[PDB]
Amino acid sequence: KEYMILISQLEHLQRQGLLSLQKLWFYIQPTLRTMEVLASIATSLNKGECFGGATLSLLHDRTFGYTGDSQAQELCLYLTKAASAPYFDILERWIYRGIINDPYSEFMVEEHWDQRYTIVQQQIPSFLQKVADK
Amino acid sequence: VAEYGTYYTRLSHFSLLTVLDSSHSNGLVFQAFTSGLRKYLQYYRACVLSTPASLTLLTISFLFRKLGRQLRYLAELCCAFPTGVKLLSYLYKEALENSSNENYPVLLSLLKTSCEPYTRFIYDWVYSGVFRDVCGEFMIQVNEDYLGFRDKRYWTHGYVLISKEVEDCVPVFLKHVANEIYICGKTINLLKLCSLPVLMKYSVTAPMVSHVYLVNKAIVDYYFVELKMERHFEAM
Amino acid sequence: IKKYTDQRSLDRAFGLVGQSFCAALHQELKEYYRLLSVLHSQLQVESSLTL
Amino acid sequence: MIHELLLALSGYPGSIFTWNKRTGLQVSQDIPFLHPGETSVLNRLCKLGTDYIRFTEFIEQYTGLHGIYLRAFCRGLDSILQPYRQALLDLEQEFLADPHLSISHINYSLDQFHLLFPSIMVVVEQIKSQKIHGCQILETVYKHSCGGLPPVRSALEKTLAVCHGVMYKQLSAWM
Repeated sequence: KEYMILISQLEHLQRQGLLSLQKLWFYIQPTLRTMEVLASIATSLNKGECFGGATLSLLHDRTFGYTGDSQAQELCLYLTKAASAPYFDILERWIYRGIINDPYSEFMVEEHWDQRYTIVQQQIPSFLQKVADK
Repeated sequence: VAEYGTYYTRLSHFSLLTVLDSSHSNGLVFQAFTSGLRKYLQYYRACVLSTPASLTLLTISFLFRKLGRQLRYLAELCCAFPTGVKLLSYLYKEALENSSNENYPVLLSLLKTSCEPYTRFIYDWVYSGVFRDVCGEFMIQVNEDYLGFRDKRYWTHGYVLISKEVEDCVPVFLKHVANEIYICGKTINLLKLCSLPVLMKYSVTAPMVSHVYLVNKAIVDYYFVELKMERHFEAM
Repeated sequence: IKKYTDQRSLDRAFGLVGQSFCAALHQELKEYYRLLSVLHSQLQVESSLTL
Repeated sequence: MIHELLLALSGYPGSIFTWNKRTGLQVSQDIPFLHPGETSVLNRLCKLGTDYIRFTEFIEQYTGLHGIYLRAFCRGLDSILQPYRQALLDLEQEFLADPHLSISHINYSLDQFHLLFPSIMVVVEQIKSQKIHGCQILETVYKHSCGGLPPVRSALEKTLAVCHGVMYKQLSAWM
Protein backbone atom coordinates (compact mmCIF):
# COMPACT_ATOMS: atom_id res chain seq x y z
CA LYS A 1 0.00 0.00 0.00
CA GLU A 2 2.90 2.35 1.08
CA TYR A 3 4.75 1.60 -2.23
CA MET A 4 1.51 2.49 -4.17
CA ILE A 5 1.52 6.12 -2.86
CA LEU A 6 4.94 6.86 -4.28
CA ILE A 7 3.89 5.41 -7.59
CA SER A 8 0.76 7.61 -7.80
CA GLN A 9 3.05 10.57 -7.22
CA LEU A 10 5.11 9.22 -10.22
CA GLU A 11 1.77 8.81 -12.12
CA HIS A 12 1.15 12.54 -11.43
CA LEU A 13 4.43 13.23 -13.39
CA GLN A 14 3.38 10.64 -16.02
CA ARG A 15 0.49 12.76 -17.48
CA GLN A 16 2.79 13.03 -20.41
CA GLY A 17 6.05 11.19 -20.86
CA LEU A 18 8.99 13.07 -19.42
CA LEU A 19 10.12 9.79 -17.70
CA SER A 20 12.10 7.28 -19.71
CA LEU A 21 12.48 3.57 -18.94
CA GLN A 22 15.67 4.22 -16.94
CA LYS A 23 14.28 7.07 -14.89
CA LEU A 24 11.72 5.31 -12.84
CA TRP A 25 14.01 2.28 -12.78
CA PHE A 26 16.60 4.38 -10.89
CA TYR A 27 14.16 5.06 -8.13
CA ILE A 28 13.59 1.24 -7.95
CA GLN A 29 17.28 0.41 -7.47
CA PRO A 30 17.40 0.73 -3.55
CA THR A 31 14.06 -1.07 -3.53
CA LEU A 32 15.25 -3.99 -5.65
CA ARG A 33 17.08 -5.66 -2.81
CA THR A 34 13.99 -5.11 -0.57
CA MET A 35 11.40 -6.66 -2.88
CA GLU A 36 13.23 -10.00 -3.33
CA VAL A 37 13.67 -10.69 0.45
CA LEU A 38 9.96 -10.22 0.95
CA ALA A 39 9.43 -12.63 -1.95
CA SER A 40 11.67 -15.30 -0.31
CA ILE A 41 9.78 -15.01 2.97
CA ALA A 42 6.45 -15.20 1.24
CA THR A 43 7.18 -18.28 -0.78
CA SER A 44 8.87 -20.03 2.10
CA LEU A 45 5.78 -19.65 4.23
CA ASN A 46 3.54 -20.90 1.35
CA LYS A 47 5.55 -24.04 0.63
CA GLY A 48 6.02 -25.65 4.07
CA GLU A 49 2.75 -24.47 5.79
CA CYS A 50 4.02 -23.80 9.31
CA PHE A 51 1.88 -22.38 12.05
CA GLY A 52 2.52 -20.53 15.43
CA GLY A 53 6.07 -20.32 16.61
CA ALA A 54 7.74 -22.42 13.96
CA THR A 55 6.87 -19.58 11.56
CA LEU A 56 8.78 -17.12 13.78
CA SER A 57 11.84 -19.46 13.84
CA LEU A 58 11.55 -19.59 10.05
CA LEU A 59 11.68 -15.87 9.92
CA HIS A 60 14.82 -15.96 12.06
CA ASP A 61 16.57 -18.23 9.50
CA ARG A 62 15.61 -15.65 6.95
CA THR A 63 17.42 -13.08 9.03
CA PHE A 64 20.47 -15.44 9.20
CA GLY A 65 20.58 -16.31 5.47
CA TYR A 66 20.45 -12.67 4.34
CA THR A 67 23.17 -11.54 6.88
CA GLY A 68 24.94 -8.44 5.75
CA ASP A 69 22.97 -5.67 4.11
CA SER A 70 21.97 -4.68 7.62
CA GLN A 71 19.64 -1.83 6.45
CA ALA A 72 17.46 -4.33 4.54
CA GLN A 73 17.28 -7.12 7.07
CA GLU A 74 16.30 -4.43 9.54
CA LEU A 75 12.92 -3.98 7.77
CA CYS A 76 12.13 -7.81 7.69
CA LEU A 77 13.26 -7.79 11.49
CA TYR A 78 10.31 -5.47 12.10
CA LEU A 79 8.19 -7.93 10.14
CA THR A 80 9.03 -10.93 12.43
CA LYS A 81 8.31 -8.74 15.55
CA ALA A 82 4.98 -7.51 14.26
CA ALA A 83 4.22 -11.21 13.82
CA SER A 84 5.25 -11.72 17.47
CA ALA A 85 2.75 -9.01 18.47
CA PRO A 86 -0.24 -11.53 18.56
CA TYR A 87 2.26 -14.12 20.10
CA PHE A 88 2.65 -11.50 23.00
CA ASP A 89 -1.01 -10.67 23.65
CA ILE A 90 -1.69 -14.47 24.22
CA LEU A 91 1.37 -15.01 26.44
CA GLU A 92 0.41 -12.89 29.40
CA ARG A 93 -2.82 -14.91 29.81
CA TRP A 94 -1.11 -18.13 30.96
CA ILE A 95 1.31 -16.39 33.29
CA TYR A 96 -0.70 -13.60 34.82
CA ARG A 97 -4.23 -15.02 34.86
CA GLY A 98 -3.94 -18.87 34.28
CA ILE A 99 -7.07 -18.80 32.13
CA ILE A 100 -5.86 -18.95 28.50
CA ASN A 101 -7.87 -18.33 25.43
CA ASP A 102 -6.14 -18.99 22.17
CA PRO A 103 -8.04 -18.96 18.85
CA TYR A 104 -6.96 -22.53 17.84
CA SER A 105 -3.86 -22.70 20.08
CA GLU A 106 -0.91 -20.50 18.71
CA PHE A 107 1.04 -20.51 21.98
CA MET A 108 1.83 -23.99 23.24
CA VAL A 109 -0.16 -25.41 26.12
CA GLU A 110 -0.97 -28.66 27.88
CA GLU A 111 -3.30 -28.20 30.82
CA HIS A 112 -2.66 -30.15 33.99
CA TRP A 113 -0.69 -37.83 44.00
CA ASP A 114 -0.11 -36.62 40.41
CA GLN A 115 -2.24 -36.17 37.34
CA ARG A 116 0.12 -36.39 34.26
CA TYR A 117 3.80 -35.54 33.74
CA THR A 118 2.82 -32.53 31.55
CA ILE A 119 4.86 -31.55 28.55
CA VAL A 120 4.47 -28.31 26.68
CA GLN A 121 6.30 -27.70 23.30
CA GLN A 122 3.45 -28.40 20.90
CA GLN A 123 3.66 -25.20 18.90
CA ILE A 124 7.43 -25.00 19.54
CA PRO A 125 8.93 -21.64 20.92
CA SER A 126 11.16 -19.52 18.54
CA PHE A 127 13.89 -19.45 21.15
CA LEU A 128 15.71 -22.13 23.11
CA GLN A 129 13.80 -24.91 24.84
CA LYS A 130 14.49 -23.75 28.42
CA VAL A 131 11.78 -20.98 27.96
CA ALA A 132 9.23 -23.78 27.08
CA ASP A 133 10.15 -25.47 30.28
CA LYS A 134 9.77 -22.23 32.20
CA VAL B 1 34.36 3.80 -24.87
CA ALA B 2 32.26 0.69 -25.65
CA GLU B 3 35.05 -1.13 -23.65
CA TYR B 4 34.43 1.49 -20.85
CA GLY B 5 30.81 0.48 -20.94
CA THR B 6 31.68 -3.24 -20.94
CA TYR B 7 33.33 -2.90 -17.34
CA TYR B 8 29.99 -1.40 -16.11
CA THR B 9 28.17 -4.65 -17.16
CA ARG B 10 30.83 -6.67 -15.22
CA LEU B 11 29.97 -4.89 -12.01
CA SER B 12 26.28 -5.48 -12.42
CA HIS B 13 26.93 -9.14 -13.48
CA PHE B 14 29.01 -9.61 -10.31
CA SER B 15 26.63 -7.93 -7.92
CA LEU B 16 23.54 -9.98 -8.91
CA LEU B 17 25.42 -13.31 -8.56
CA THR B 18 27.04 -12.53 -5.03
CA VAL B 19 23.58 -11.97 -3.31
CA LEU B 20 22.91 -14.72 -0.58
CA ASP B 21 19.23 -15.33 -1.51
CA SER B 22 20.96 -17.65 -4.04
CA SER B 23 23.50 -19.03 -1.69
CA HIS B 24 24.03 -19.61 2.01
CA SER B 25 27.57 -21.07 1.95
CA ASN B 26 29.33 -17.95 0.69
CA GLY B 27 30.37 -15.13 3.03
CA LEU B 28 28.31 -12.54 4.76
CA VAL B 29 31.30 -10.27 4.26
CA PHE B 30 31.22 -11.21 0.54
CA GLN B 31 27.66 -9.82 0.51
CA ALA B 32 28.76 -6.69 2.37
CA PHE B 33 31.16 -5.60 -0.48
CA THR B 34 28.08 -5.32 -2.82
CA SER B 35 26.08 -3.04 -0.44
CA GLY B 36 28.79 -0.38 -1.11
CA LEU B 37 29.35 -1.47 -4.69
CA ARG B 38 25.73 -0.74 -5.72
CA LYS B 39 26.06 2.85 -4.63
CA TYR B 40 28.71 3.52 -7.34
CA LEU B 41 26.30 1.92 -9.89
CA GLN B 42 23.45 4.52 -9.39
CA TYR B 43 26.08 7.24 -9.37
CA TYR B 44 26.93 6.13 -12.85
CA ARG B 45 23.27 6.22 -13.85
CA ALA B 46 22.80 9.95 -13.04
CA CYS B 47 26.06 10.73 -14.84
CA VAL B 48 24.94 8.85 -17.99
CA LEU B 49 21.72 11.05 -17.59
CA SER B 50 24.05 14.13 -17.75
CA THR B 51 26.07 13.32 -20.78
CA PRO B 52 23.79 15.35 -23.18
CA ALA B 53 24.93 17.91 -24.58
CA SER B 54 27.42 15.87 -26.70
CA LEU B 55 28.60 18.01 -29.72
CA THR B 56 31.51 15.55 -30.12
CA LEU B 57 32.61 12.20 -28.74
CA LEU B 58 35.50 13.93 -26.85
CA THR B 59 33.33 15.93 -24.38
CA ILE B 60 32.13 12.63 -23.11
CA SER B 61 35.40 10.46 -23.31
CA PHE B 62 37.29 13.21 -21.45
CA LEU B 63 34.46 13.43 -18.95
CA PHE B 64 35.02 9.73 -18.23
CA ARG B 65 38.82 10.02 -18.31
CA LYS B 66 38.76 10.42 -14.61
CA LEU B 67 36.22 7.56 -14.00
CA GLY B 68 38.15 5.38 -16.49
CA ARG B 69 41.38 5.03 -14.54
CA GLN B 70 39.38 4.15 -11.60
CA LEU B 71 37.02 1.64 -13.25
CA ARG B 72 39.92 -0.44 -14.54
CA TYR B 73 41.37 -0.84 -11.09
CA LEU B 74 38.03 -1.10 -9.44
CA ALA B 75 36.71 -3.71 -11.91
CA GLU B 76 39.76 -5.91 -12.16
CA LEU B 77 40.58 -6.21 -8.42
CA CYS B 78 37.79 -8.84 -8.68
CA CYS B 79 39.75 -10.79 -11.29
CA ALA B 80 42.25 -15.19 -8.35
CA PHE B 81 38.74 -14.17 -7.37
CA PRO B 82 39.09 -12.99 -3.69
CA THR B 83 36.07 -14.05 -1.40
CA GLY B 84 35.32 -13.58 2.33
CA VAL B 85 37.90 -12.36 4.84
CA LYS B 86 40.53 -12.77 2.02
CA LEU B 87 38.58 -10.20 -0.02
CA LEU B 88 38.27 -7.98 3.10
CA SER B 89 42.13 -8.04 3.26
CA TYR B 90 42.33 -7.44 -0.54
CA LEU B 91 40.42 -3.99 -0.21
CA TYR B 92 42.34 -3.06 2.90
CA LYS B 93 45.64 -3.51 1.19
CA GLU B 94 44.43 -1.34 -1.69
CA ALA B 95 43.04 1.25 0.79
CA LEU B 96 46.60 1.45 2.36
CA GLU B 97 47.75 2.57 -1.11
CA ASN B 98 47.11 5.97 -2.55
CA SER B 99 48.79 7.34 -5.54
CA SER B 100 45.70 7.76 -7.56
CA ASN B 101 43.61 10.34 -5.65
CA GLU B 102 40.15 9.36 -6.99
CA ASN B 103 40.62 5.55 -6.88
CA TYR B 104 41.52 6.13 -3.19
CA PRO B 105 38.04 7.27 -1.87
CA VAL B 106 35.91 4.59 -3.57
CA LEU B 107 38.07 1.86 -2.00
CA LEU B 108 37.79 3.80 1.24
CA SER B 109 33.95 3.77 0.72
CA LEU B 110 33.89 -0.01 0.29
CA LEU B 111 35.92 -0.64 3.38
CA LYS B 112 33.37 0.98 5.71
CA THR B 113 30.47 -1.12 4.39
CA SER B 114 32.29 -4.43 4.03
CA CYS B 115 33.44 -4.61 7.70
CA GLU B 116 29.90 -4.20 8.92
CA PRO B 117 29.03 -7.91 9.41
CA TYR B 118 32.71 -8.60 10.49
CA THR B 119 32.90 -6.11 13.28
CA ARG B 120 29.47 -7.16 14.40
CA PHE B 121 30.73 -10.53 15.59
CA ILE B 122 33.52 -8.83 17.61
CA TYR B 123 31.63 -6.55 20.01
CA ASP B 124 29.02 -9.13 20.86
CA TRP B 125 31.65 -11.79 21.63
CA VAL B 126 33.42 -9.60 24.30
CA TYR B 127 30.25 -8.03 25.87
CA SER B 128 27.94 -11.16 25.97
CA GLY B 129 29.70 -14.22 24.62
CA VAL B 130 27.49 -14.74 21.51
CA PHE B 131 29.30 -15.15 18.31
CA ARG B 132 26.33 -14.98 15.92
CA ASP B 133 28.24 -16.41 12.91
CA VAL B 134 26.48 -19.73 12.04
CA CYS B 135 25.72 -19.01 8.36
CA GLY B 136 27.80 -18.17 5.30
CA GLU B 137 31.59 -18.13 4.79
CA PHE B 138 34.00 -16.85 7.42
CA MET B 139 35.06 -18.76 10.58
CA ILE B 140 32.00 -20.23 12.35
CA GLN B 141 32.32 -20.86 16.05
CA VAL B 142 29.72 -21.09 18.77
CA ASN B 143 32.18 -22.72 21.21
CA GLU B 144 31.69 -25.93 23.07
CA ASP B 145 30.17 -24.71 26.31
CA TYR B 146 30.96 -26.90 29.42
CA LEU B 147 29.46 -26.59 32.86
CA GLY B 148 31.46 -29.77 33.98
CA PHE B 149 34.61 -27.60 33.59
CA ARG B 150 34.64 -24.24 35.37
CA ASP B 151 38.25 -23.45 34.66
CA LYS B 152 37.49 -20.57 32.29
CA ARG B 153 34.12 -21.98 31.33
CA TYR B 154 35.54 -24.06 28.53
CA TRP B 155 37.94 -26.87 27.79
CA THR B 156 37.32 -26.85 23.99
CA HIS B 157 36.87 -23.67 22.06
CA GLY B 158 39.44 -23.91 19.13
CA TYR B 159 40.81 -20.49 18.26
CA VAL B 160 38.84 -17.78 16.45
CA LEU B 161 40.45 -18.95 13.17
CA ILE B 162 40.97 -22.63 13.38
CA SER B 163 43.77 -23.21 10.91
CA LYS B 164 45.64 -19.88 10.45
CA GLU B 165 45.41 -18.40 13.89
CA VAL B 166 45.27 -14.89 12.50
CA GLU B 167 42.66 -12.02 12.41
CA ASP B 168 43.46 -8.99 10.28
CA CYS B 169 42.28 -6.35 7.84
CA VAL B 170 40.03 -3.91 9.88
CA PRO B 171 41.31 -0.58 11.39
CA VAL B 172 43.62 -1.18 14.18
CA PHE B 173 45.42 -4.31 12.85
CA LEU B 174 44.40 -7.05 15.15
CA LYS B 175 47.88 -8.56 15.53
CA HIS B 176 47.78 -7.74 19.28
CA VAL B 177 44.07 -7.24 20.01
CA ALA B 178 43.18 -10.52 18.34
CA ASN B 179 45.00 -12.66 20.86
CA GLU B 180 43.22 -10.59 23.58
CA ILE B 181 39.63 -10.56 22.44
CA TYR B 182 40.23 -14.32 22.59
CA ILE B 183 41.23 -14.37 26.24
CA CYS B 184 38.58 -11.85 27.36
CA GLY B 185 35.77 -13.59 25.24
CA LYS B 186 36.23 -16.69 27.41
CA THR B 187 35.81 -14.74 30.61
CA ILE B 188 33.10 -12.29 29.90
CA ASN B 189 30.73 -15.35 30.11
CA LEU B 190 32.74 -16.83 32.95
CA LEU B 191 30.91 -14.08 34.84
CA LYS B 192 27.63 -15.28 33.37
CA LEU B 193 26.02 -18.72 33.34
CA CYS B 194 27.65 -20.10 36.56
CA SER B 195 43.18 12.07 5.63
CA LEU B 196 45.50 9.02 5.68
CA PRO B 197 44.38 5.33 5.92
CA VAL B 198 47.00 5.21 8.78
CA LEU B 199 45.50 8.19 10.54
CA MET B 200 42.11 6.71 10.93
CA LYS B 201 43.98 3.42 12.05
CA TYR B 202 45.33 5.26 15.14
CA SER B 203 41.79 6.51 16.19
CA VAL B 204 40.41 2.96 16.37
CA THR B 205 43.38 1.61 18.33
CA ALA B 206 42.73 3.12 21.72
CA PRO B 207 39.00 2.24 21.81
CA MET B 208 40.06 -1.44 21.15
CA VAL B 209 42.42 -1.19 23.98
CA SER B 210 39.70 0.32 26.12
CA HIS B 211 37.04 -2.39 25.99
CA VAL B 212 39.35 -5.29 26.91
CA TYR B 213 40.41 -3.20 29.83
CA LEU B 214 36.84 -2.56 30.77
CA VAL B 215 36.07 -6.34 30.56
CA ASN B 216 39.28 -7.12 32.60
CA LYS B 217 38.03 -4.84 35.47
CA ALA B 218 34.82 -6.94 35.73
CA ILE B 219 36.36 -10.45 35.91
CA VAL B 220 38.99 -9.26 38.49
CA ASP B 221 36.16 -8.39 40.87
CA TYR B 222 34.46 -11.60 40.25
CA TYR B 223 37.62 -13.38 41.22
CA PHE B 224 38.23 -11.74 44.40
CA VAL B 225 34.83 -12.59 45.96
CA GLU B 226 34.25 -16.04 44.60
CA LEU B 227 37.70 -17.76 44.38
CA LYS B 228 39.01 -16.56 47.79
CA MET B 229 42.23 -17.30 45.96
CA GLU B 230 44.55 -15.78 48.49
CA ARG B 231 43.14 -18.24 51.07
CA HIS B 232 44.00 -21.16 48.77
CA PHE B 233 47.50 -19.86 48.34
CA GLU B 234 47.86 -19.50 52.09
CA ALA B 235 46.61 -22.96 52.57
CA MET B 236 49.11 -24.39 50.07
CA ILE C 1 -23.32 -5.01 3.92
CA LYS C 2 -25.83 -2.71 2.19
CA LYS C 3 -28.50 -5.52 1.94
CA TYR C 4 -27.79 -6.79 5.47
CA THR C 5 -28.99 -3.47 7.11
CA ASP C 6 -32.26 -4.05 5.12
CA GLN C 7 -32.77 -7.49 6.79
CA ARG C 8 -32.86 -6.13 10.41
CA SER C 9 -36.28 -4.35 9.71
CA LEU C 10 -38.67 -4.45 12.69
CA ASP C 11 -37.28 -2.98 15.93
CA ARG C 12 -38.55 -5.96 17.85
CA ALA C 13 -38.78 -9.31 16.11
CA PHE C 14 -36.83 -11.89 18.16
CA GLY C 15 -33.97 -10.42 20.13
CA LEU C 16 -32.98 -6.82 20.99
CA VAL C 17 -29.26 -7.92 20.47
CA GLY C 18 -30.28 -8.86 16.79
CA GLN C 19 -30.88 -5.29 15.51
CA SER C 20 -28.03 -3.83 17.56
CA PHE C 21 -25.79 -6.27 15.68
CA CYS C 22 -26.64 -4.70 12.32
CA ALA C 23 -26.99 -1.22 13.83
CA ALA C 24 -23.20 -1.51 14.04
CA LEU C 25 -23.03 -2.64 10.40
CA HIS C 26 -25.01 0.58 9.57
CA GLN C 27 -22.33 2.79 11.25
CA GLU C 28 -19.63 0.87 9.19
CA LEU C 29 -21.90 1.24 6.13
CA LYS C 30 -21.61 4.99 6.62
CA GLU C 31 -17.81 5.20 6.89
CA TYR C 32 -17.46 3.99 3.31
CA TYR C 33 -19.46 6.95 2.10
CA ARG C 34 -17.37 9.54 3.95
CA LEU C 35 -14.39 8.31 1.88
CA LEU C 36 -16.04 8.69 -1.46
CA SER C 37 -16.36 12.48 -1.08
CA VAL C 38 -12.68 12.96 -0.34
CA LEU C 39 -11.48 11.08 -3.57
CA HIS C 40 -14.24 12.83 -5.52
CA SER C 41 -13.18 16.35 -4.57
CA GLN C 42 -9.95 16.08 -6.66
CA LEU C 43 -12.08 15.34 -9.72
CA GLN C 44 -13.09 18.92 -10.27
CA VAL C 45 -13.52 22.11 -8.37
CA GLU C 46 -16.20 22.05 -5.69
CA SER C 47 -4.72 14.49 -9.76
CA SER C 48 -4.18 12.39 -12.89
CA LEU C 49 -7.76 11.38 -13.72
CA THR C 50 -7.64 7.68 -14.55
CA LEU C 51 -9.07 4.67 -12.86
CA MET D 1 37.99 18.43 -41.94
CA ILE D 2 36.63 20.09 -38.78
CA HIS D 3 35.53 17.13 -36.50
CA GLU D 4 37.97 14.89 -38.37
CA LEU D 5 41.01 16.87 -37.32
CA LEU D 6 39.99 16.87 -33.61
CA LEU D 7 39.97 13.08 -33.67
CA ALA D 8 43.41 12.85 -35.47
CA LEU D 9 44.53 15.18 -32.71
CA SER D 10 43.51 12.75 -30.00
CA GLY D 11 46.01 10.48 -31.61
CA TYR D 12 43.63 7.78 -32.86
CA PRO D 13 44.20 6.34 -36.45
CA GLY D 14 42.19 7.59 -39.37
CA SER D 15 42.30 6.32 -42.91
CA ILE D 16 43.61 9.61 -44.32
CA PHE D 17 45.85 9.75 -41.24
CA THR D 18 47.73 6.42 -41.42
CA TRP D 19 49.56 5.09 -38.36
CA ASN D 20 53.06 3.62 -39.18
CA LYS D 21 54.75 2.43 -36.07
CA ARG D 22 58.09 3.70 -37.13
CA THR D 23 56.85 7.37 -37.11
CA GLY D 24 53.61 7.48 -34.96
CA LEU D 25 50.53 9.04 -36.64
CA GLN D 26 51.30 11.05 -39.80
CA VAL D 27 49.41 12.37 -42.67
CA SER D 28 50.04 10.14 -45.76
CA GLN D 29 52.03 11.78 -48.44
CA ASP D 30 50.65 13.68 -51.48
CA ILE D 31 46.84 13.02 -51.38
CA PRO D 32 45.27 14.38 -54.78
CA PHE D 33 43.14 17.65 -54.88
CA LEU D 34 44.99 19.10 -51.96
CA HIS D 35 48.13 20.97 -52.91
CA PRO D 36 51.16 19.27 -51.20
CA GLY D 37 52.00 22.58 -49.39
CA GLU D 38 49.27 22.39 -46.67
CA THR D 39 50.15 18.84 -45.63
CA SER D 40 53.71 19.88 -44.41
CA VAL D 41 52.13 21.98 -41.62
CA LEU D 42 49.61 19.29 -41.17
CA ASN D 43 52.43 16.84 -40.40
CA ARG D 44 53.47 19.08 -37.55
CA LEU D 45 49.80 19.14 -36.30
CA CYS D 46 49.91 15.35 -36.13
CA LYS D 47 53.16 15.61 -34.07
CA LEU D 48 51.23 16.89 -31.05
CA GLY D 49 48.75 14.07 -31.10
CA THR D 50 51.52 11.50 -31.72
CA ASP D 51 53.38 12.49 -28.63
CA TYR D 52 50.12 12.65 -26.72
CA ILE D 53 49.37 8.87 -27.17
CA ARG D 54 53.22 8.30 -26.58
CA PHE D 55 52.00 9.97 -23.32
CA THR D 56 48.89 7.84 -22.39
CA GLU D 57 50.99 4.81 -22.72
CA PHE D 58 53.19 6.21 -19.98
CA ILE D 59 50.07 6.51 -17.90
CA GLU D 60 48.27 3.17 -18.61
CA GLN D 61 51.36 1.07 -18.06
CA TYR D 62 51.43 2.13 -14.40
CA THR D 63 47.64 2.68 -14.03
CA GLY D 64 44.81 0.13 -14.63
CA LEU D 65 59.25 -1.37 -13.17
CA HIS D 66 57.11 -0.56 -10.24
CA GLY D 67 56.86 2.43 -8.01
CA ILE D 68 54.18 4.20 -5.93
CA TYR D 69 55.65 7.45 -7.32
CA LEU D 70 55.24 6.32 -10.89
CA ARG D 71 51.47 6.63 -10.66
CA ALA D 72 51.88 9.79 -8.58
CA PHE D 73 53.78 11.22 -11.57
CA CYS D 74 50.72 10.16 -13.60
CA ARG D 75 48.57 12.40 -11.46
CA GLY D 76 51.12 15.16 -11.75
CA LEU D 77 50.94 15.28 -15.51
CA ASP D 78 47.22 14.92 -16.05
CA SER D 79 46.65 18.62 -15.15
CA ILE D 80 48.96 19.57 -17.99
CA LEU D 81 46.58 17.78 -20.32
CA GLN D 82 43.86 19.76 -18.59
CA PRO D 83 44.50 23.11 -20.46
CA TYR D 84 45.32 20.92 -23.60
CA ARG D 85 42.02 19.16 -23.58
CA GLN D 86 40.24 22.38 -22.69
CA ALA D 87 41.61 23.86 -25.99
CA LEU D 88 40.19 20.79 -27.74
CA LEU D 89 36.83 21.89 -26.41
CA ASP D 90 37.58 25.51 -27.33
CA LEU D 91 37.92 24.54 -31.08
CA GLU D 92 34.63 22.65 -31.22
CA GLN D 93 32.22 25.53 -30.65
CA GLU D 94 34.26 27.69 -33.13
CA PHE D 95 33.27 25.14 -35.78
CA LEU D 96 29.51 25.53 -34.94
CA ALA D 97 29.87 29.31 -34.94
CA ASP D 98 31.11 28.80 -38.56
CA PRO D 99 31.65 25.45 -40.32
CA HIS D 100 33.70 26.89 -43.29
CA LEU D 101 36.73 27.06 -40.76
CA SER D 102 40.16 27.04 -42.34
CA ILE D 103 43.10 25.32 -40.58
CA SER D 104 45.13 28.50 -39.87
CA HIS D 105 43.33 29.23 -36.59
CA ILE D 106 43.82 25.58 -35.73
CA ASN D 107 47.49 25.90 -36.33
CA TYR D 108 47.54 29.06 -34.20
CA SER D 109 45.77 27.56 -31.13
CA LEU D 110 48.35 24.68 -31.10
CA ASP D 111 51.62 26.80 -31.27
CA GLN D 112 51.24 27.32 -27.52
CA PHE D 113 51.42 23.56 -27.23
CA HIS D 114 54.34 23.00 -29.46
CA LEU D 115 57.03 23.95 -27.08
CA LEU D 116 55.12 22.36 -24.07
CA PHE D 117 54.67 18.87 -25.53
CA PRO D 118 58.19 17.65 -26.79
CA SER D 119 59.68 19.14 -23.51
CA ILE D 120 57.60 16.77 -21.32
CA MET D 121 58.34 13.87 -23.61
CA VAL D 122 62.04 14.32 -23.21
CA VAL D 123 61.47 14.39 -19.47
CA VAL D 124 59.72 11.04 -19.30
CA GLU D 125 62.34 9.69 -21.75
CA GLN D 126 65.26 10.42 -19.30
CA ILE D 127 63.13 8.95 -16.57
CA LYS D 128 62.60 5.66 -18.43
CA SER D 129 66.22 5.41 -19.52
CA GLN D 130 67.73 5.64 -16.12
CA LYS D 131 65.11 3.33 -14.65
CA ILE D 132 64.37 5.64 -11.65
CA HIS D 133 61.94 4.94 -8.71
CA GLY D 134 60.94 6.75 -5.56
CA CYS D 135 62.22 10.07 -4.14
CA GLN D 136 65.19 10.51 -6.50
CA ILE D 137 62.64 11.50 -9.27
CA LEU D 138 61.79 14.69 -7.29
CA GLU D 139 65.35 16.07 -7.70
CA THR D 140 65.39 15.21 -11.43
CA VAL D 141 62.04 17.01 -11.86
CA TYR D 142 63.22 19.86 -9.57
CA LYS D 143 66.23 20.74 -11.74
CA HIS D 144 63.88 20.33 -14.63
CA SER D 145 61.42 23.01 -13.18
CA CYS D 146 64.65 25.01 -12.64
CA GLY D 147 64.25 25.02 -16.51
CA GLY D 148 63.64 27.91 -18.86
CA LEU D 149 60.52 28.40 -20.97
CA PRO D 150 57.83 29.86 -18.68
CA PRO D 151 54.97 27.51 -19.64
CA VAL D 152 57.13 24.49 -19.31
CA ARG D 153 58.68 25.14 -15.82
CA SER D 154 55.08 25.55 -14.55
CA ALA D 155 54.22 22.26 -16.28
CA LEU D 156 57.15 20.64 -14.66
CA GLU D 157 55.97 22.31 -11.36
CA LYS D 158 52.66 20.55 -11.34
CA THR D 159 54.38 17.21 -12.03
CA LEU D 160 56.69 18.10 -9.03
CA ALA D 161 53.77 18.93 -6.77
CA VAL D 162 51.87 15.61 -6.84
CA CYS D 163 54.68 13.17 -6.17
CA HIS D 164 56.00 15.61 -3.44
CA GLY D 165 52.54 14.77 -1.88
CA VAL D 166 53.32 11.14 -1.83
CA MET D 167 56.65 12.13 -0.02
CA TYR D 168 54.36 13.90 2.38
CA LYS D 169 52.31 10.57 3.00
CA GLN D 170 55.50 9.04 4.32
CA LEU D 171 56.78 12.02 6.23
CA SER D 172 53.41 12.76 7.84
CA ALA D 173 53.11 9.11 9.21
CA TRP D 174 56.93 8.99 10.13
CA MET D 175 56.82 12.26 12.14
